[PDB]
Amino acid sequence: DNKELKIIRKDVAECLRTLPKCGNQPDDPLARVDVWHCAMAKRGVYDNPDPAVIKERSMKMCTKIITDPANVENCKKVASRCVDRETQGPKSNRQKAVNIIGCALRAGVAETTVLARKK
Amino acid sequence: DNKELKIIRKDVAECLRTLPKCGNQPDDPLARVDVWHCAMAKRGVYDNPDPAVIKERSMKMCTKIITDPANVENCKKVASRCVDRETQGPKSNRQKAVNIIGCALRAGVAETTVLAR
Ligand SMILES: CCCCCCC
Ligand SMILES: CCCCCCC
Repeated sequence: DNKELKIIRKDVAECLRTLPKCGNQPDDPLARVDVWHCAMAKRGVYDNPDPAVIKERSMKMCTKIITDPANVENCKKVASRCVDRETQGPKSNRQKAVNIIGCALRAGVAETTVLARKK
Repeated sequence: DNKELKIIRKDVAECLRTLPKCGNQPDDPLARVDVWHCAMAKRGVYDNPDPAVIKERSMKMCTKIITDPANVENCKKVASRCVDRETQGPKSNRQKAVNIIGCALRAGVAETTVLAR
């Protein structure tokens, strides 16, 4: 929705600012795992560590930051897959969240978002 | 090929080791821009900053780390687009290289590689 994209953009900009500058990072914030995770964290996607809930909320987010229905479904399919894989094991909840984001970024979901197709 | 892939895997592992541990990074090295850039740098892809040369070498790399012909072509199309866009402007050559990698990662190319899978 046009209300939530305004909000997410403001959150990306703020994450860009507060996140530590570290070596070898792309200038494009939407190419950065730490920015996406930071942004999604603020939208509450990871406020509850239950994998089923993270999955619900991620799929909801796909609808939203993407308009094309085909790409919306691809995002949902990928969110499900990434949550299933990356919430297994003994890593911390915060690191699992970061890994989920990395999995989605690697899969190409970021490219299909309105944030990327309106820079 | 299998020989090139053996070499790249060894380069990824070594980049994983030598690269600074920075906050909020995925455990998956193939999800990391700094690892990919580090790996591709070692294969000489950015050994000459001429955009035309970076493009030729990137497209060549697509054929080595991807087997599906359809995905090979997509990688090539994306490499071309990223080099064209991210080598413009006054940023340093090294940073332009990193930005190229970030552009390809964002586009999904990493997912289609044999290393990933
Ligand atoms: C999969 C739900 C949003 C992911 C953000 C793309 C990096
Ligand atoms: C410059 C080489 C393109 C392949 C990078 C994959 C992320």
